[PDB]
Amino acid sequence: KLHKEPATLIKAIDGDTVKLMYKGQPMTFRLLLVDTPETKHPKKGVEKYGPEASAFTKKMVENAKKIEVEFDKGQRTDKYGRGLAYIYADGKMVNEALVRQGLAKVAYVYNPNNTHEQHLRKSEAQAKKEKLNIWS
Repeated sequence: KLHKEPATLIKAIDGDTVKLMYKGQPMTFRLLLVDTPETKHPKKGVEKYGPEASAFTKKMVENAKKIEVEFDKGQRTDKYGRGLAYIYADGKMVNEALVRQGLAKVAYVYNPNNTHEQHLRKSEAQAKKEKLNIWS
């Protein structure tokens, strides 16, 4: 079973990436299962809804009383050294919140880190249906 652990916000970096203090260790965390428009995307640069998805994540974590990380059951860091987790802001999952606002798409998943994939696909379908932001 998955469990949430405490972390401390250091700095939000993008819509899908935040830097946290985890177990006395400064780390960059990549949000599991979501692809958000980017402001600092390798080739494309600043994509549409990038600043929005970025401001949303930032607001959500910065105004939180408690930040928690929940690792899935597969590997916990990607090839770039980024922790792969579901991030919770005062009990609300940032990953799902972005998808629900149409500020993110559910990422292509196959590997063992897929526990909340269905839940996210449900929020994305709702967001699409409501024609929100990315889906407008």
